[PDB]
Amino acid sequence: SHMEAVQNRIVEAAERVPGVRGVIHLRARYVGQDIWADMIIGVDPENTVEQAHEICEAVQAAVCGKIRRIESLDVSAEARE
Amino acid sequence: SHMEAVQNRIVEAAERVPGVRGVIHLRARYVGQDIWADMIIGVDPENTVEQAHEICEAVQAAVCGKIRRIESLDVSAEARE
Repeated sequence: SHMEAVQNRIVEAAERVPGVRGVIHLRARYVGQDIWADMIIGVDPENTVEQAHEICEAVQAAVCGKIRRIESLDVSAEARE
Repeated sequence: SHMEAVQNRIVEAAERVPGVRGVIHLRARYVGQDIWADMIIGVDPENTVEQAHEICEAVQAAVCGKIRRIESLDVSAEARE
């Protein structure tokens, strides 16, 4: 439920970035006191690949900016809805 | 620095509420795993007392909404600038 709290913050942070259509997948693990995480976000299927890349970079900045204990975050995208 | 992280989140959360002119004072302590906190915010001296009360209630909701481990938060206001 400690990890629940952190994963909740990650999802909420990702969801507040323009162009995110949900968090499809989030795997977060402690490496010592640090979090390493891999994330898949949904995006508009009609976004370009370049736009999807930009959204991913924005999520990475947003999430890392808000959740200081994260020391690695890999964000990919999939078409949603 | 664990407590540093939580106090940083409290200040940032308070500062993002309309009408907050800085956090003047923040005393936060662990009661078990929970945080109990007392906060003074700055507000516009020309706000009414009722407006200051509203800002305080907004800060309380914002901070408690964002920082789940807080189980008590008392917010007062003082004139700033």
